Amino acid sequence: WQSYRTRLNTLFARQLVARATTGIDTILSMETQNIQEPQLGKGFYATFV
Amino acid sequence: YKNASMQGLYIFADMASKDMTPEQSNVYRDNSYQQFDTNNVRRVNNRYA
Repeated sequence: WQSYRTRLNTLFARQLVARATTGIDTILSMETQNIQEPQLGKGFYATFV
Repeated sequence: YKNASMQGLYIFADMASKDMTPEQSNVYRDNSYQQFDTNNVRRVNNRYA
């Protein structure tokens, strides 16, 4: 609505199921939380320090 | 088993694995032998520290 955009869906629910299937430590680890989603629209990522 | 070729992998709590590089598989080989089975015997393995 402005420069603000937000994500309405997830494309990796299947991966989460697949990981829960093999144990608690898979689903709750850090790698799980790094499953990536595509960027929402024209734009880019940048790092600010 | 002294200077034998061995294969192996690491299995992590996250049910995923990495191959052992031979440089390391040789270390476990040297430190843990006498746990390996031979013909006509069966050995009880133990933890590796």
